[PDB]
Amino acid sequence: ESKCPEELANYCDMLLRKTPLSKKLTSEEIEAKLKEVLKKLKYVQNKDVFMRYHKAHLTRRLILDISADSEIEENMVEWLREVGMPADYVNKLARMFQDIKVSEDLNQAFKEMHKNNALPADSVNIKILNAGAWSRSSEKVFVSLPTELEDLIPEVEEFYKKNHSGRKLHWHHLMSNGIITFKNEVGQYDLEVTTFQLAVLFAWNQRPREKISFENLKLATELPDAELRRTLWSLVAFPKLKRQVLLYEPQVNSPKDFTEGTLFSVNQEFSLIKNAKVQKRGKINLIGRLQLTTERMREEENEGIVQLRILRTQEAIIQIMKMRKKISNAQLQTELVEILKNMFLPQKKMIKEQIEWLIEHKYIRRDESDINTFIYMA
Amino acid sequence: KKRFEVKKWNAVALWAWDIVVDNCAICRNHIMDLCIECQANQASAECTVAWGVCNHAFHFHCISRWLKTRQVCPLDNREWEFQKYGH
Ligand SMILES: [Zn+2]
Ligand SMILES: [Zn+2]
Ligand SMILES: [Zn+2]
Repeated sequence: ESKCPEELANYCDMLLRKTPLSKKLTSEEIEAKLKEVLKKLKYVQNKDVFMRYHKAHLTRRLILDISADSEIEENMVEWLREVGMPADYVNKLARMFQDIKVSEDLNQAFKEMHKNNALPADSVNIKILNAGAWSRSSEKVFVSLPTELEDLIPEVEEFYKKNHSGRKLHWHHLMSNGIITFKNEVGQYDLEVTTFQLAVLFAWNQRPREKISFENLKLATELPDAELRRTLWSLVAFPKLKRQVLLYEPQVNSPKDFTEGTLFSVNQEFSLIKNAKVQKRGKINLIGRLQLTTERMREEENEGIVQLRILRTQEAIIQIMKMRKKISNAQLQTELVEILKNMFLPQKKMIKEQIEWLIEHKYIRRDESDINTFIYMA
Repeated sequence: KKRFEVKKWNAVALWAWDIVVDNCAICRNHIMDLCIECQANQASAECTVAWGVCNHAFHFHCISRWLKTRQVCPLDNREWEFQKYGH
């Protein structure tokens, strides 16, 4: 069912993203299901919501290489063009695939151009996309990278200049991840980690059996408290796992309870348990939901939907006004609902707020003898 | 020969136009601050940002006024197209 546009965007993501559900379905199953959602779109008033969350999900999926089917993923752009989405929305969507294609060519051009040397050449991938279209947050999450990865920054940077001048790269480490080798005392494993997790774990490299406090990790990592808290939590409390990679001091049930003095240490007995028997070797993905949507990002997305609404309502009202020079509130509301028809449905409260804003800004004015009827002026 | 070692890495960078995170180009106040019209006529009855598919960014109020003379980007000269209004 899912009437709510956002539930519908999440659902779509659950099908286009590598997920337990995405795995339990064939192309055809997925495909048909993606269409039985777009169909239900013609009954959604606030279409701008689905469009914005769908695009936000698509962004993570392409930036993180987590599409279940490059095919289905791309064919979705036409499926949207069919159900009637605007050519402008659909077109910027198609623009994102182009951007990725352009990014992957630039990836190789780098991998070969640089067979000469920090790391085994090919083991390093890069993705460089335009900010205006791939950035969704104005917030920047900083992280001090371990030398073993910082020596790459200047490499990738020079390569980009002689290719494109007058440009500047902004590292989006929150969206960076990789694989590392954890050499225990029971074995050695390959952990699919988040770059922030990486930075955190590498803090013990010249002090393997040392305990480090939260505060000191914050100094060595330079992560903002919020991020550091959840990153650390994913390492001392990865769900369902029987043995955590990291151990901490006063026990808690929430990363909120960590304090300056909480001590962390590398568990020298970490191991994967395949067949109830310790495994001296193996591979695990500890990224979890660390690179997926957060509550904060949601408030950000909604603020964006609200910004565009207000702007689009102001333009629509003036426009209707720049046509009739005098109109009744009743009449304004209804032919205004029509122009915003394919985006959302403004509520009376917002309209009054805008109209109100328009009066004090001298674009319109109420009638001399009528608290309603508005008169265009200027 | 340590406990944690990098086997593989996927870095990500989002590009913008070099100069400096400096002010509006059409107008000239900091892209994050008020614009010629707001910071001056904020004496009575919100200068935000807008992007172009060309990845150039200005105050929405400055690039809107300019687009009326010609629908192209002030910096390069390609057909203009709003990419994003979100901050
Ligand atoms: Zn302004
Ligand atoms: Zn431009
Ligand atoms: Zn400006």
